Amino acid sequence: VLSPADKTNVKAAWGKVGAHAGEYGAEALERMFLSFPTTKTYFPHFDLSHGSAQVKGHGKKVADALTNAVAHVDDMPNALSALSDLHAHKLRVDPVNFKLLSHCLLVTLAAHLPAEFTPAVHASLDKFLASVSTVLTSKYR
Amino acid sequence: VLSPADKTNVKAAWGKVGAHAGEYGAEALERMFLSFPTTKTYFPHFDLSHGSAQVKGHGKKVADALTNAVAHVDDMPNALSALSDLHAHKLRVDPVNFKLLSHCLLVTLAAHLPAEFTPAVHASLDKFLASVSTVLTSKYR
Amino acid sequence: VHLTPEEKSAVTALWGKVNVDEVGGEALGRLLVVYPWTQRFFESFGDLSTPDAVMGNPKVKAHGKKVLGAFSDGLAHLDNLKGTFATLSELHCDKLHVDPENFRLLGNVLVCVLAHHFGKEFTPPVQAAYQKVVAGVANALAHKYH
Amino acid sequence: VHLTPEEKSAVTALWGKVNVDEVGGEALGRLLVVYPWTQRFFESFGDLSTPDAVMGNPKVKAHGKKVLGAFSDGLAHLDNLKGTFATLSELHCDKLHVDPENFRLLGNVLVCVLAHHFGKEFTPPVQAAYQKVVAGVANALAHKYH
Ligand code: HEM
Ligand code: HEM
Ligand code: HEM
Ligand code: HEM
Repeated sequence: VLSPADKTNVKAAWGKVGAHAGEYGAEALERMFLSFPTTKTYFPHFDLSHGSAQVKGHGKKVADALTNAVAHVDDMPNALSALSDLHAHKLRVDPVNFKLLSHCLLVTLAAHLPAEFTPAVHASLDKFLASVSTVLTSKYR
Repeated sequence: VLSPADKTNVKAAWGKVGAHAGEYGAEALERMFLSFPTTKTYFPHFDLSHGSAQVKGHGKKVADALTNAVAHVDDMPNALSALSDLHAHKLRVDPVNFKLLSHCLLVTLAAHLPAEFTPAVHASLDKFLASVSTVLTSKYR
Repeated sequence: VHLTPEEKSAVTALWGKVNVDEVGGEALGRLLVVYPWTQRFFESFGDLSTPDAVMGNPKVKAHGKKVLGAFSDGLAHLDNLKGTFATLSELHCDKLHVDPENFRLLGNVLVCVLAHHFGKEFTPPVQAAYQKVVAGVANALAHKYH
Repeated sequence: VHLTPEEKSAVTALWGKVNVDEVGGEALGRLLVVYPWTQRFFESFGDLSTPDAVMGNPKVKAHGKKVLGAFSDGLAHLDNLKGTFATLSELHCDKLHVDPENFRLLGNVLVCVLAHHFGKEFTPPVQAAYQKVVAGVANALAHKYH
């Protein structure tokens, strides 16, 4: 589980993302599509090319969800329950895919937060992202 | 999450294993050692050879532990709190290996309970071991 | 994959006693019940609700004999799995958009299913050899993704 | 591992301007901070109770330097990874008893470090190439486990 410190470092790192959340999510995704091609299968109806408005769009959707989660860091199960139902029942994304996108969020994040991405914060974000995935995966079966 | 239907399926099948926990648990370890060589790195101090008394004994401790877990399917974090600390703070077994041992328990079970291992019980047992891993891995960080 | 000659024999010997019509459909069936999120590539097949709706569905069972069929060609050309499924890889990715990860799940469900089917005959050494086959097979069915 | 001409170029061009003394202790340190269980093989290096302890721990800063040195050594031989690491693979298995799963963890922390260090220059395409490499090096290292 997270800790009083994980939570603060999380709120800390995210407050620094600020208004970039949208372009970081898009980047996060781009990195995921190029690094782990198999993930593309879920986005057949997307133009996965660089700069694409769709990725830029979804990425913002994804970042907003996270921003929401950061602020409900002490109550995620219910703060993202709708999203946990969406990915489990309608989309049905294989779970192994969440660890792939989490790894890219971290990368995108490390590439934009030079002074804040410290060994402790990096440890905090990883646990945070693992928890988000755990929630979004809880309704799978 | 484990439902009252899954619990019934577990309780059921497990009860069917009955006086074989020892034999079955040890077989499962053996299937693991042979099918996943990398898992041996954790028992260098053993004689993983066939029939090995250290495997029979250990297989049996892994066995009883699942029995205790089945007997407290409503309060596993507590029932297993002990093993959680050992594996996390002492052994430090990389999380990936729990899914590997779980898979071998499943074929071990599947090979001894033809009539019981129905698609439904199967589905339930998997979810079950999944949760025992989740509880045994939660004390890592 | 690369199995010792003894592993080769075990897998062939045991595979010869398999009933394509029966095992194939059960494997796929158990995949869907145990790993429901894989049901997305069979929304057309019909009623995939409860276990029986799944196991009973002739479309799922029908498709089962096709996978084992292809699997069979695999053991025939084990010295070259990648070329054997090259075509099936492009189909599952380009036209069908299937996450290679589910091939991994199907591999394990298959092993469980053969163990349930042969019992003690499915010894630890035999399983081990089968794990390699299903692993290689899955790498092959993924080798053309891009 | 095989990388396209563009990928092969990026890897080398970026690695050419890297301080192995720096990136080295940086990676292993974060490996131990983020993946606490990996500390299982370094009780001999001393205090690993906190981020800062592990960070300034000389025993860590130094060995981290060997890892990247070997890593860099393997980059100059991307055409024969399994060959350059054979002795190492055997070492980590027989003597060190290191669970190969840990290598993949070390590969993902490395990419984070390269991204944290180079910033906007660590473009998605570049990460992609490095992902293939670290995956490649990890395979070389687990190649002789048994
Ligand atoms: C923790 C990480 C994730 C979060 C927070 C997340 C968030 C979201 C959100 C908010 C939506 C948008 C719903 C809307 O349009 O109203 C969504 C849709 C979707 N997600 Fe996720 N998701 C995550 C991980 C994944 C992963 C790993 C994949 C697979 C690679 C995935 C695939 C999709 C797909 C294909 C859709 C539907 C896209 C569409 O509307 O066309 N998601 N996700
Ligand atoms: C649900 C699965 C698991 C259960 C129920 C379980 C249970 C146990 C129990 C009860 C002990 C014996 C403690 C004693 O001697 O009193 C133990 C020890 C240990 N476990 Fe696990 N374990 C599980 C999975 C794993 C996995 C996946 C690995 C590694 C691949 C592992 C590695 C170890 C090791 C090496 C020991 C110490 C052995 C020794 O005493 O020399 N365990 N486990
Ligand atoms: C052992 C692995 C697998 C093999 C060897 C395999 C083989 C096949 C074959 C032979 C076809 C027929 C192509 C044709 O002649 O038109 C096919 C189609 C297809 N496969 Fe697979 N498959 C495997 C795993 C999977 C998995 C895991 C899924 C997803 C859950 C999947 C989903 C499909 C779908 C949806 C089709 C098209 C079905 C239809 O609409 O008729 N396959 N597969
Ligand atoms: C990129 C992968 C890695 C490379 C290239 C690598 C390379 C090396 C090298 C060259 C040495 C020193 C050999 C010697 O002087 O005897 C070594 C030793 C060792 N490695 Fe690795 N290694 C890797 C990953 C890991 C990981 C992830 C672990 C486990 C957490 C690990 C644990 C060790 C240990 C404990 C030693 C012995 C160190 C000592 O006691 O002084 N290595 N490794």
